[PDB]
Amino acid sequence: AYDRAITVFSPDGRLFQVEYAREAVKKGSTALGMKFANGVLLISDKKVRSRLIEQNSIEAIQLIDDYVAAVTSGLVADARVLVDFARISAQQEKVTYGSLVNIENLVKRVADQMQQYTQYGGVRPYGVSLIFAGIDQIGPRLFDCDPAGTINEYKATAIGSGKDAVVSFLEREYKENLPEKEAVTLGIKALKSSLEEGEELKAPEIASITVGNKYRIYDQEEVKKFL
Amino acid sequence: AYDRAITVFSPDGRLFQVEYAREAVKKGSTALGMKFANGVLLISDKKVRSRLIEQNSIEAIQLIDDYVAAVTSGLVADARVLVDFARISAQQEKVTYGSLVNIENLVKRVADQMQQYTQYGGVRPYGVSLIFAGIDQIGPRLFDCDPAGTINEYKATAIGSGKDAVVSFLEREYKENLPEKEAVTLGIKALKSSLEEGEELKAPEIASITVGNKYRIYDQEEVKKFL
Amino acid sequence: AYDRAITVFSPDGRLFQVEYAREAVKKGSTALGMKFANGVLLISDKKVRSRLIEQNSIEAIQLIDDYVAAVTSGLVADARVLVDFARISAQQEKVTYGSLVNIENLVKRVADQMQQYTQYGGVRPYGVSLIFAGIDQIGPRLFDCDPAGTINEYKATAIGSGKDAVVSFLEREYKENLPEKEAVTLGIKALKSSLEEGEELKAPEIASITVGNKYRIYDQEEVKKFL
Amino acid sequence: AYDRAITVFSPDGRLFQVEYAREAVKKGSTALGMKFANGVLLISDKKVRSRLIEQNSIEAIQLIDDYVAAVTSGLVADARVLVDFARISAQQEKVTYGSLVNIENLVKRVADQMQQYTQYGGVRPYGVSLIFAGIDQIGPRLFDCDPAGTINEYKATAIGSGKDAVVSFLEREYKENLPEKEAVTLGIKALKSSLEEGEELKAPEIASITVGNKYRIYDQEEVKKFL
Amino acid sequence: AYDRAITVFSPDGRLFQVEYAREAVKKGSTALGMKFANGVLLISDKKVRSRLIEQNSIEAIQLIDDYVAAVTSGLVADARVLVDFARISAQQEKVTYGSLVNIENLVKRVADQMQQYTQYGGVRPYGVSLIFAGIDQIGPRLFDCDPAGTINEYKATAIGSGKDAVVSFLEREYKENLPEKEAVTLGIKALKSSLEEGEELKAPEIASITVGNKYRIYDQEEVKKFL
Amino acid sequence: TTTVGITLKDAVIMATERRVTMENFIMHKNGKKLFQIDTYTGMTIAGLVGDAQVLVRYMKAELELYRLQRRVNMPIEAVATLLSNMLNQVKYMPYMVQLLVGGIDTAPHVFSIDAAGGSVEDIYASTGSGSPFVYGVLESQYSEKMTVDEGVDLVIRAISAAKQRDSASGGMIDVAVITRKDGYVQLPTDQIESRIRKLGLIL
Amino acid sequence: TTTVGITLKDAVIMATERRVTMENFIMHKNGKKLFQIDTYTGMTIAGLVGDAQVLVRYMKAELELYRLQRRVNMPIEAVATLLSNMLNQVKYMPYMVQLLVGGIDTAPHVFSIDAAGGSVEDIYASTGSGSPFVYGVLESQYSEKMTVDEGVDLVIRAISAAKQRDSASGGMIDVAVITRKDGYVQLPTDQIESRIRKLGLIL
Amino acid sequence: TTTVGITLKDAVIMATERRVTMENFIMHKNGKKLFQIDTYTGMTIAGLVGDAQVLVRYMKAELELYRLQRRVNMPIEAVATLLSNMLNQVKYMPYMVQLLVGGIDTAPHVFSIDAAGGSVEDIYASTGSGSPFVYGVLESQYSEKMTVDEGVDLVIRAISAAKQRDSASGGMIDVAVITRKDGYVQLPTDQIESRIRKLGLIL
Amino acid sequence: TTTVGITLKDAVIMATERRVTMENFIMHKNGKKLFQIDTYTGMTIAGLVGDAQVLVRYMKAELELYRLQRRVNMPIEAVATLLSNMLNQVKYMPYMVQLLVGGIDTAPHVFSIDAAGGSVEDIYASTGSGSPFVYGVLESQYSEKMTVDEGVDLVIRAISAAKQRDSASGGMIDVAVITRKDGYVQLPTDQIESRIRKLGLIL
Repeated sequence: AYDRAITVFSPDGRLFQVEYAREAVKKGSTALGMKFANGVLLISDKKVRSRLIEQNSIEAIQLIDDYVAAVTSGLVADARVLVDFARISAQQEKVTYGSLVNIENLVKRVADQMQQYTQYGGVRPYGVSLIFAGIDQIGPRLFDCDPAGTINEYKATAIGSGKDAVVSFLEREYKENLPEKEAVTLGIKALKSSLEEGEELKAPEIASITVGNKYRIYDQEEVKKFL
Repeated sequence: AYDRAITVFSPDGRLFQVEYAREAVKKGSTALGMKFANGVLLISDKKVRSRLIEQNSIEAIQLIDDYVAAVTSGLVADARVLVDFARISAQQEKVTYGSLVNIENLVKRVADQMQQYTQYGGVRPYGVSLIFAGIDQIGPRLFDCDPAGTINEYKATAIGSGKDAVVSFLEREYKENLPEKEAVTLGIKALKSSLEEGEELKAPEIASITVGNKYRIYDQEEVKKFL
Repeated sequence: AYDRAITVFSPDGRLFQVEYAREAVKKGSTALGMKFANGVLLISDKKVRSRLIEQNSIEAIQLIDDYVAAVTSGLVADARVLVDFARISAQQEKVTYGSLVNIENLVKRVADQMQQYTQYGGVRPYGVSLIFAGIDQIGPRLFDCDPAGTINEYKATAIGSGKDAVVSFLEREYKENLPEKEAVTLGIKALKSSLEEGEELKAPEIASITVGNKYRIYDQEEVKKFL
Repeated sequence: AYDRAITVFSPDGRLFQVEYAREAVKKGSTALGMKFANGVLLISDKKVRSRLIEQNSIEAIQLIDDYVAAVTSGLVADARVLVDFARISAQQEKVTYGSLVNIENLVKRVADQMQQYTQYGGVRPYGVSLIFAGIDQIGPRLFDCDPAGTINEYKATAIGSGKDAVVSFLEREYKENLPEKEAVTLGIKALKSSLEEGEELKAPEIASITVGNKYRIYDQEEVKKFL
Repeated sequence: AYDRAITVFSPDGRLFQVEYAREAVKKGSTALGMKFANGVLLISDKKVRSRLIEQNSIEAIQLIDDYVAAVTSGLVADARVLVDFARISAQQEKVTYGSLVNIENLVKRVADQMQQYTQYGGVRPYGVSLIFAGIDQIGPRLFDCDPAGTINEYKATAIGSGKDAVVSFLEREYKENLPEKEAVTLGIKALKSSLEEGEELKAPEIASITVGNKYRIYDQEEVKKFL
Repeated sequence: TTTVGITLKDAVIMATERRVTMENFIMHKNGKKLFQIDTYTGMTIAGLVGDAQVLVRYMKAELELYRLQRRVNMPIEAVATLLSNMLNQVKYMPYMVQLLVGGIDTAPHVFSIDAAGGSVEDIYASTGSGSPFVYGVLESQYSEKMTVDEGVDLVIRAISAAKQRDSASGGMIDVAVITRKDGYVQLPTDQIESRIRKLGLIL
Repeated sequence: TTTVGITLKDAVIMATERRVTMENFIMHKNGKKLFQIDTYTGMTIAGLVGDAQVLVRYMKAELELYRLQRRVNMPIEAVATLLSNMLNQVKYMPYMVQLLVGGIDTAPHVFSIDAAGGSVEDIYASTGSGSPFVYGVLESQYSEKMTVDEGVDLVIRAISAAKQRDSASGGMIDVAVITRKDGYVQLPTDQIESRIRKLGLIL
Repeated sequence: TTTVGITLKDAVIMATERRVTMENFIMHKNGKKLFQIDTYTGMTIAGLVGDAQVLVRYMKAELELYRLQRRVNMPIEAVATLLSNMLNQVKYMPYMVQLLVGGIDTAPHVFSIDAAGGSVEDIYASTGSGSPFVYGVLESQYSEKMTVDEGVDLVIRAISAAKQRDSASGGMIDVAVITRKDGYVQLPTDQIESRIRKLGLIL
Repeated sequence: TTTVGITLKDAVIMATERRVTMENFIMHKNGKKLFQIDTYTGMTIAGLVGDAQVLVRYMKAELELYRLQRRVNMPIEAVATLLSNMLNQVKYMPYMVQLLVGGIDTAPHVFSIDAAGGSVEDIYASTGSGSPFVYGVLESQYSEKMTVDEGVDLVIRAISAAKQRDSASGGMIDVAVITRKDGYVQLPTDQIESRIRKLGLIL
């Protein structure tokens, strides 16, 4: 019962504002990602409905490093601010230690940043959720982020309006070691089954990395072959 | 339901104050802009109804640089303050890097400024919306800004009281590559169809740039030819 | 509906406190001003009703520079504080650049000062309205100021209890280029038509400038000739 | 009665928010620990229900030093932040004094950190509970931590959803001096009797230390022998 | 009537929060102390009910100096924080003046610390009560501390759940000059008469000083002789 | 280094050499010391290179921000006042530089500013290492009844004598004439070589 | 130490020696002074080792953050401006270093920056202790009509003469050519030894 | 004082003397200058004693915090970078110290860091007062085809020559070999005396 | 001044002279330089008087606060580490002092700390103006097989030789032996005079 105004504990032990942020990120764009045999992908549904939108220039898969990328869901402004914080934090670790040795450190600092605005009054939490993907010295990693700052590591996960439908399809049909082509095919089938309730998908945006090389974001033509 | 007083999350995941700022910018002056073949224009309806107003000296199309301009809509005071912030930020990038290489960086810093007062308590959001236009190294760009700090890139967009009517006309009748004369004609037809509900338009104010040269704001005589 | 306590946005997109400040400045003293052929005047109704008031020593037309003057209306304490801020800001520009080249810069800084206390919580807005008059390098300028910090440039404007009645007379009977004598006569007729509802006017206070010389405030004897 | 909003005293002398944090840590994962003949163990139930979770990489038994470990229960984000505070505090004592001579000092500093946000307004309490285990110069110690910052020293304790059921089993069946194998067997029987209400346990995660050597966390294979 | 939320004056002249802290310290552990012929003692009831609690390692009689000790009652976390403040304040006086010449100065600084959080808003009072005991240059002193910061000097006093019953027994049966053995016997009879309502006492913890030597806390065996 | 600035009837001419050193050791045979600071005024450089370039960047920024906030160019007295206030806000961590700003707003001006921020009007001024030579020839040959061509020929003769008799200066001369009618224009180097070969100062 | 940077037609070549000292006492026979700063530009080092490495780390960080925020490489004038502003924000606790950055964006550039933050364009530049020798041979033999192979042979002859006539320089030369087509590429040391044995400068 | 660090095939060997002075006046015949900094790398000391010990404490703390937050050991380039950033954040209140860190992560390394924070790779390095002697003997006798026993014999001969020909060094040598297989191990002093009596360097 | 500290089998002995000057001009014939810092360890003083007394006050405070917060005595390595960190947090407004702390926790130790905060173990150490004399006699006569009486006789002979051959030291010697069994005990001056008259060092 107690306050739905600002983040305090309830009689049932629930942070109401952090809840309300979770339903805010449920209202967003769906996006997902999964590991494959020697890397990880990220695919986002594209929020294009006007023809006046500069289709390719709006990117929801954004790069944090040449060796960490991120796709987001939720409030788009909080998304952009948080992604820029992640960018400069990765640059700080490049300055200090010489390289980005753990991507888990990078998601943990951003998650602490979200925990603070979960913790203090005078401010609302970040109503945004992100998944991080990339290789480090350990190997391919796939994370998730939560309006409380909760992180979890996945082999495959989703976010957005089609959280649950996609996660059900992934829960059934995911195979751990998978070549990249069949991986992006499985990911598109996941994105289809959920987002084909408006009876359309579109061309989605999708990026990938393999261990040992840099980032590759597809172009408009390549994704329609797998579509 | 929860607070319509100050920016917190609701049970439906909605920032009420940022909503109320969006209906504040719906109460403003209509203005629009569009790209043409080698540049971009900005046209504003003029809020002249008294004859005592110094017609030409009130400018809603304001310059941020010799290579970025802005027309605004919403609360006029918040408009002026935010436009001055954009001016000094462009000057900061001129000091630091030597030139204004990306206009998207310039809209993003201003949008972060609006996101902060969307984020914190003790203060209301900026009840103002702007569109930015100009060429950079990439080329002609046309942006939009939102009381949350949301940015979107357009080939053509609107703002103000005639948001929706203008955007419907643009959604039907826009052609991508267009000579400047037919471009400003199409823009005036857009501004007409909406603002001709008070059965008058007036002379509007309108500026343009082509790639490779500086800014040109029309005079009073030139716009009446296209009127 | 929402808060009439402190400045937040409403369901109808309205800053209630800045409204309430506008009705506070409607409760004040009437005053007006207009440009003439080579300058501008300012006339204030005098709030003298006791004979114990030191008639001439209470001045509502106050000087900001030798080349910018101001008459105010609203809460008189907020008036005095804001006018002193304008004085020291003009002095800052004299120290920095060498001269007061634009009077519009001077009204804009004061208007930003009012916008801040429109913007933040923990404080009410300035319940005061002012008009600024003077020549600069551009020439004669006449401004207005609003509890939100809105500025508008006029050839002739009013403020105070007789806002609307005076502005109606000015809307009908103003001529743009006008010798100084007929200008102050037209201004007094304006002040008459409104303030002659208590069936008295009094001697008003009135100042003028022509381009190329300094300030001249009338004395008690000169104004009664035009009365 | 008084405030269930923020931490103040009630008419019955009760800090309501610190209560509400205690029911928040009752909603968490169960975990426990006990001393044995020459050391101490920590076992956590694993919150694995999806097959997509990277089973071994999610660790709730986390190391603070090579000679202090911690398993947590409650809000997982506040858990991670507080555990990192404990890590850097142990490092501070390593810098200042040369070694971690008392583990009780380490739990007391963390408990003071929790007492502060129990004490002040403008912040909610840490809704998290932890138990600390390790040897120091004194010997094996096993602590507990409470959302108020209350610490207690145990020979065996629990935390989480199965607080009370586990503590009842420990209250009956604990023997003080116990070889490590029978100790981890008794601990698993405790974890069983409570968590076997969903009629499953799983493989739990479990670590141990003996006096005179460093830390050992089991692997996946070893725990199933004792399962 | 007025605020039971935060410390302000009521219409009956009562600080409600400081009241509510006094009923919070009424809910605590009972403890007492008394002067004898050439020193002073402190006895605490022990809050042991589980066999898993490390009986002797939980000390409620804590040392502030080698020549000032303290036993506490109330919220145990606020107790620990306040006792540590008293420790470092005694160390400050050792640094500055060379010795702890007055124990009354030491209780007064701690009482001022409690008065501040009685005085200011944004924070609750310290819900804890303590008694201080030791010799200084003046001789044996026995103090008390109150959630308001009130101090009083006693020859014998109590604190906790058995405040009133113990103080009634002390009010009847105290003798001023008393050898140490009969003193601790009288103190145990006091602790008995109150705490023997759960029809058990236990072994209590008890310390003593005589003028001219340092501190002595009993062991487990010695107290059972006087039990 | 050397600079020169000459006010005549309805125009003002500034020119510098281009040789930057940056050691004893002349290091860069083609630098840049003349800077257009606004559409009707410019600035020269005669001090420490880094500090001077930072000052040029800051003044470009402030004048462009000025012109956009007020929609009019700044007066030359105002820009000299601003530069003097900037240099005199910090003089105990000073900029080792000699500046010279010229331009036209309603009348041509050229102002000299030292390292301590002393602004002063003059009709012809110069700074730099080889500056006394061009003050000598300007004192000897200067008239205020000159045309633009006579003025720029005088400037080229001046900087030619400075290159002949100074170690630090040298390199190819560049010149920019600023007038009210045509605005800021920098002369192409082919015209400069043509004037040098006309005056007979080449070797 | 010594550095060299040469702009030719559609490529720019930079090379250094590798000998770090760090006392009188040459201490490290194989250091690293040439650094790829971005996919189309690089940076050399001719000053104090620690300060120089911190500057290299910071510029790598800022250019990578730049390229990711804007998705385009930085212009060479922009990176020189940024480096100059960084060096001139602190000059009374200065960095004792001489920097030289070169690269290509739409045209090849190589810029020299002193310790005070003076950036200046040039077509060939050098820094370090043995720098006047390579300025001598570049002034004597340099032409802008060269090919890439002729240019890198000129560079190897230059640094060879510097190693022959300077105490501080020495060690094995490394060279990296940066062009628009193939991007940043560092030549393998076997090719460098092949060019040395071809030119006949080995002993 | 003197230090030594030698990289060979799959191991890296470091050793120091133990004589601390702390006046002219040799004061402590048995100090400690070699420090295990992590389970696969160590650090030596060749400067001011107090500053050096504070640096050792801080680096132990930061590497242990690192290993616990990330559950992997730090790369040697990363620890040298961190040490260089720490030393170069304060150089006008500097640490008068010469550091040398060596270790193995996937390949053995040994890095030298001066007081100004210049990190540089090398295959064998040394610091301290008697350092040129051990550089002489390492230059004369060192081969990268050695075994661990041949390497540690070379190290003992080196530090023996340094004790013979330097005033500041002396005392009993201690040596620790760090390899990937067996981890950090410090040789017992009985084995060291056995190797000294085998090589015939005792008097 | 002079100090001495000797570790033997199961005890550690410290002693100083008592003469404080505080000018050239010996001023106080009976000072106090030996301080019990805790129930099982003590501290000596060999520097500037005021700074040394403030350090003694602070260390008494911190160790008593330690013993009360943790209910155990501090290790000697820990107190030396704390003292070193305190002295090295401020070294550019430094304490002109030489400290020497000894004690026993599970084994006897005596540690020397300079003004810069260099802590180092040793089995016998000394500081002060007349310190080389007692290092000479301790090097000549010291054995680790001594008893407590033989040790304290060695200490008295040492400080006697220092008083005989040094200007700054002098006055009546005081000695305190600290062992694990009996705790900190300072010898009475009558016993000290008895040992002096026994050894035959009185005049």
